[PDB]
Amino acid sequence: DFAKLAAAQGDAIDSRYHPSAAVRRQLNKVFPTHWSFLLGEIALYSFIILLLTGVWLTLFFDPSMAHVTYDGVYQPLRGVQMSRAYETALDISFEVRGGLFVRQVHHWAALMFAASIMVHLARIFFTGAFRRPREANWVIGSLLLILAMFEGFFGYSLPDDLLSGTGIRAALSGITMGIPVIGTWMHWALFGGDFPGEILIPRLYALHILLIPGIILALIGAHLALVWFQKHTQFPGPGRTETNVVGVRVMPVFAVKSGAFFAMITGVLGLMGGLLTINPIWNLGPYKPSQVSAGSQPDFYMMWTDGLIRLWPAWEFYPFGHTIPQGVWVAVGMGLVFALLIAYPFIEKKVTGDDAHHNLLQRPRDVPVRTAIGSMAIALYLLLTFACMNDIIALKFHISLNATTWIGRIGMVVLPAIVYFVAYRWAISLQRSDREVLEHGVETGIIKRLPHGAYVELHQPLGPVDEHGHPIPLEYAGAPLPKRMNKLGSGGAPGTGSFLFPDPAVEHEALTEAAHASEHKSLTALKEHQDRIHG
Amino acid sequence: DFAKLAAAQGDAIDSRYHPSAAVRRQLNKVFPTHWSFLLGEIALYSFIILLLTGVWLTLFFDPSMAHVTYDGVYQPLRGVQMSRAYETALDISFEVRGGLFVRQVHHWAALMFAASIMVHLARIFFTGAFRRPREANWVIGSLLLILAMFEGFFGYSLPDDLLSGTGIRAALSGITMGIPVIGTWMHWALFGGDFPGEILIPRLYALHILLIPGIILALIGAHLALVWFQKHTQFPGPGRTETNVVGVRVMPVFAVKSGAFFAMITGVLGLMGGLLTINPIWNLGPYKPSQVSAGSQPDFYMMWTDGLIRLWPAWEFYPFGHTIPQGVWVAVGMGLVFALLIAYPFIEKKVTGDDAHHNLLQRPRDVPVRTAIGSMAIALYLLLTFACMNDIIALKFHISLNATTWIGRIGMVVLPAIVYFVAYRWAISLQRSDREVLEHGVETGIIKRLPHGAYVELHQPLGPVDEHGHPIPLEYAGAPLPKRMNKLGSGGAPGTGSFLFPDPAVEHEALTEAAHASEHKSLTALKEHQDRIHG
Ligand SMILES: CC(C)=CCC/C(C)=C/CC/C(C)=C/CC/C(C)=C/CC/C(C)=C/CC/C(C)=C/CC/C(C)=C/CC/C(C)=C/CC/C(C)=C/CC1=C(C)C(=O)c2ccccc2C1=O
Ligand SMILES: CCCCCCCCCCCCCCCC(=O)O[C@H](COC(=O)CCCCCCC[C@@H](C)CCCCCCCCC)COP(=O)(O)O[C@H]1[C@H](O)[C@H](O)[C@H](O)[C@@H](O)[C@@H]1O
Ligand code: HEM
Ligand code: HEM
Ligand SMILES: CCc1nc2ccc(Cl)cn2c1C(=O)NCc1ccc(N2CCC(c3ccc(OC(F)(F)F)cc3)CC2)cc1
Ligand SMILES: CCc1nc2ccc(Cl)cn2c1C(=O)NCc1ccc(N2CCC(c3ccc(OC(F)(F)F)cc3)CC2)cc1
Repeated sequence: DFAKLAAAQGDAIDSRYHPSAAVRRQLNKVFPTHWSFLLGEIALYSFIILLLTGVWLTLFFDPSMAHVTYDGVYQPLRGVQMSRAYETALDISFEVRGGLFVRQVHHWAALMFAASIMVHLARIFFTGAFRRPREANWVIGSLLLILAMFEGFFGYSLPDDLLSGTGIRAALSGITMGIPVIGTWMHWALFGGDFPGEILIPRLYALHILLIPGIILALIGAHLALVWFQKHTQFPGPGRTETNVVGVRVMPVFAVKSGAFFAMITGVLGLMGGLLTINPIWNLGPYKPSQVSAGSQPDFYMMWTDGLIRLWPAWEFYPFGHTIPQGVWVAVGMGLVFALLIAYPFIEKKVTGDDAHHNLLQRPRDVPVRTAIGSMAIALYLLLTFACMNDIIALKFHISLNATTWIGRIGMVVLPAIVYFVAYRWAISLQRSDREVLEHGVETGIIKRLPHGAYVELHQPLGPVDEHGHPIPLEYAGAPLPKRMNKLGSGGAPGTGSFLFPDPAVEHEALTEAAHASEHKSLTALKEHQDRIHG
Repeated sequence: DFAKLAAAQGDAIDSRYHPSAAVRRQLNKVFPTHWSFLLGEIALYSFIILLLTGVWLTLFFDPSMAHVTYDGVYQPLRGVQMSRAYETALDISFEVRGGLFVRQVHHWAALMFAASIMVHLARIFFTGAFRRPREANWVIGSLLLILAMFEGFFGYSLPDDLLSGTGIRAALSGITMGIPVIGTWMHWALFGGDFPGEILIPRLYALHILLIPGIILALIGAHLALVWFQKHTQFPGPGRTETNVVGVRVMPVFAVKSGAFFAMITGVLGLMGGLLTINPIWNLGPYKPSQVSAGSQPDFYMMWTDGLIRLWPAWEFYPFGHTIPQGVWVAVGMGLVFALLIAYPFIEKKVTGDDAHHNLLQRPRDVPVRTAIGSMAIALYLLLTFACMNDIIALKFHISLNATTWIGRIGMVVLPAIVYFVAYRWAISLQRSDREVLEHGVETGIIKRLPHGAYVELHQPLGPVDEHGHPIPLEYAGAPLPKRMNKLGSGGAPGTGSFLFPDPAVEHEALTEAAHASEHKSLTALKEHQDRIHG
């Protein structure tokens, strides 16, 4: 008797505890159903996978630089001195069943975590979800993104590897040593000595499995709590206002689709972990200060750092008996970058002056200046990222390495300007397309007028029609407009039988007029709610 | 202008957010001011300290069994092969400023965590705090205690050491490989091979810095959430009923005193970490399977297990080609212990039949059977714990080791019975003391009656007095009774000047009158609240 058991357990829970009010309150919470709002979920989902994979990896990884001979299965590295960390990474790849798969999906999940964070940040930036109600969210999210990047760096740096080892040498050692006042001191504190210090990998392990994931989890808890209680923002629409959330309640619909999206994201990550090779460390011998590779890139989320190193023209300064290495520059760069990312909503509200409680999102086209700024930032990020890959780009695409370096050098100043101009004009053009469709209506096939040979596109008004042919123009309300009759109720009733065979005409009828009635009732209900809001 | 700044920040928070209702509700929550209710806080506080210390130790500890010669500062262990984990523990003790202090306070905080969990469990059990609402909090609390014991085990087992190494060898290896069906399989999965397997310490590190701490943190969060939202239970008293909480609000008083208690507990822990030496691993040579010492004990929270093994009469069984080693027994016994701990409240409500929603605690004396059971359990635990020390007890207190073993063996059945009988009769005698105080009143000095030589105690009634001398007997109400005229308004007006010099008689008179009136106002408020509640 499962129904009776469920009732009894509910009564026990509500008799010991009293969550009925609270449980109902969240089960009834409405979440907007825009696809873009799922972007952030991806990151969360990816994050979860990382945790689930990370713990597994912790059961088989020994962080240390204790030199050891492999003496393991992988023949091409036998008797070769390697840190215990590299030996255990090799053991996970080869010695433990599924270990290659587990660490592969872990690294793919790290990459997806980074990429989905970037996509979510772009979404919220261009849609203006960071305004008055939710700057703090932005801020923590920015911090969150930063942490992710660094943890990723500490992730592929954990298995002491030639690629990851040279990445540590460049970034941590060189840049930290370059910092003027305390740079050498910070370097000696982080490594407990010079670069090959014997307490680096254990410290990175502690930072990467315990500290940074814990901080990220706390910040994600804060993020999701704010989004939950600062109820999600929404795009402008028919019944959508600054004082309501139009969508689907949590329990019936939103929870099911969120869980299904987590399942499908996990499936994508598993398929990648199987079919795609990520960080094949065995090909990468154990780290040695002398051995090198030509590629020598970090994961894509630090490629912008590496490209900024490459493109910055070797500018150093030499004070009284002191050196300020060019590496210093990148540190300042990151500062500014982060200092501008974390603080952006406050600069936006200081310049624009928008200090109002904004709950309705803004289409990126409706904010040409911010859309242009974000496109410029994305262009600079892409330029830096590809500059980090200028070695490989030159190798595969035959372009001289100096030519690629100088293309990046001139680009980091020119390409942002061109992209800003183009994005500004593009946003204004999208606005004008919206205005044109409002004032004329959707476009269709051409007809030749009866008496003469006039050719007219035979538009479709979206609103009331004037006494004559042309309609009354509608007022833009910040919502997307249909540029294709395709997406209206035109030519959209295929036979509902099957792909191969039909269903009886009575069944097809029943179904099609039922769907027509349902969608008309949806439209009518939204319109009636809209009118009831004001009227 | 700190007032203006605070007002502006509050307005900004309440404009971006709307927590005024929630903030007020959590600021007004009432928590009873009984000392025993702070006991659990100790554990939480100590837990926090562990985290704060644990992180510090993760920046300096290298888990591994990579054999290395010390070649460090500690001369007595130089050129001796040992694990990198032991080398880094020694470096923390000697090579890191304050590292010895930090790890000593970490171990002392682990011991205080265990002891305070154990005392808090004693409080909850004897007071019936687990009885209906809060039965789950007992289960989740009992699972915190088990996790804490295992966490401490993996902690002092973490720095590969002679004492901790032999502890691992005994418990984790022998008991695990003694289990009939899967003992060897579990042993090989845990160690990745035979006992000294090269993956043990890194896996224990993963379990001890992240996994088990994470589970404990989540369970503690659930525990505190339940206590917070299942309003904390209270002892019976004047204005206290099943349907209220009498005490102090959170912010002005409870929060300040809780913070001060956290400060005082961390001060005690720091004082212990400095003045008291805990786990001098440098004296404990690096673990070698052929080496062992006489002591060979685990931390107190696990000693009972060892004690059990010492006192269990070497009973084995030999099925067809197989053997169940006597070690198995302790595991089974351990199971039983936890099996009887996690599932106690349900056994209590099955035997007594008492499933009512109890928000008022009950004094241990008021429940003689449960008090006797708890005393019996504590007696068995103490017997086992001291049996685990029978080596040291025999050494210092000259008793033949065989005599101590057999004393423990006979005791683990006799002493619980004697303690049960004594505690039952003691609880009933305490009840009778309370009943006679109610019937007759408090006791005082003796007087010889005027006409004859009668000597009378000169009692002092607590309630209405009958027409003649003797008072109407009061009915027990589940609250402590005053057994000393000490603790009433008797002989309690010392000089308020100072310890050395007086204050002017006017100031003393004003102060004492004000305190006297304040006590009347408090008692009167409680009395009117009582009368309004009942009538
Ligand atoms: C700092 C900086 C960016 C300097 C300049 C370097 C740079 C990016 C130069 C451009 C590279 C190109 C496009 C070379 C083709 C020749 C060329 C320049 C033609 C004129 C360009 C032009 C405007 C043409 C008009 C039409 C048009 C837009 C054509 C673009 C053609 C292309 C390549 C489109 C796709 C863009 C693309 C995927 C570029 C490569 C990006 C990267 C980093 C790929 C990395 C990558 C590599 C390197 C692998 O080897 C590989 C092997 C197996 C599986 C996967 C991969 C993989 O993903
Ligand atoms: C998203 C990325 C978009 C690109 C952004 C940046 C746009 C700004 C472009 C700036 C162009 C600057 C070109 C100058 C560069 C420079 O200064 O270097 C020269 C080499 O000139 C060249 O090649 C001309 C190259 C010009 C091509 C730029 C074309 C634009 C492409 C990249 C756009 C496609 C983007 C597609 C992106 C895909 C989508 C992204 C998501 C000489 O080098 P070198 O080789 O050493 O020659 C030695 C002598 O020196 C020496 O004397 C002589 O003696 C010899 O020894 C000789 O060897
Ligand atoms: C939270 C975001 C996280 C990110 C972005 C991240 C990223 C990464 C990446 C990219 C690697 C490289 C793996 C390889 O190349 O083989 C790695 C390694 C590793 N990660 Fe993380 N990780 C995260 C969380 C965690 C957590 C929570 C744990 C532990 C519970 C963990 C444990 C490990 C371990 C042990 C390794 C080394 C094992 C190996 O390389 O095979 N990670 N991490
Ligand atoms: C949650 C309850 C915890 C308990 C009961 C506990 C207990 C212990 C104990 C008794 C030791 C022995 C240390 C010694 O004798 O020198 C230890 C070692 C250690 N603990 Fe924990 N611990 C806890 C949590 C943590 C946490 C949260 C971390 C990290 C954030 C941590 C990190 C460490 C490290 C790295 C060591 C080895 C360092 C050394 O011994 O030199 N512990 N633990
Ligand atoms: C260098 C580029 C690169 N080339 C290669 C080649 C091959 C491979 Cl495989 C990888 N790469 C990479 C690479 O991956 N780079 C990632 C990276 C870069 C810098 C930092 N930095 C943290 C802060 C430090 C800092 C700054 C300010 C401080 O002051 C404060 F904050 F106030 F305390 C303190 C510390 C500088 C180093 C991290 C990761
Ligand atoms: C042995 C005594 C001792 N002598 C010395 C001498 C010197 C020193 Cl320094 C310390 N000692 C100690 C010592 O500290 N003992 C602590 C101890 C005891 C047992 C276990 N066991 C948990 C369950 C495992 C188990 C069993 C069944 C399971 O089945 C399930 F639950 F269903 F999955 C799962 C796990 C076996 C090990 C741990 C620590």
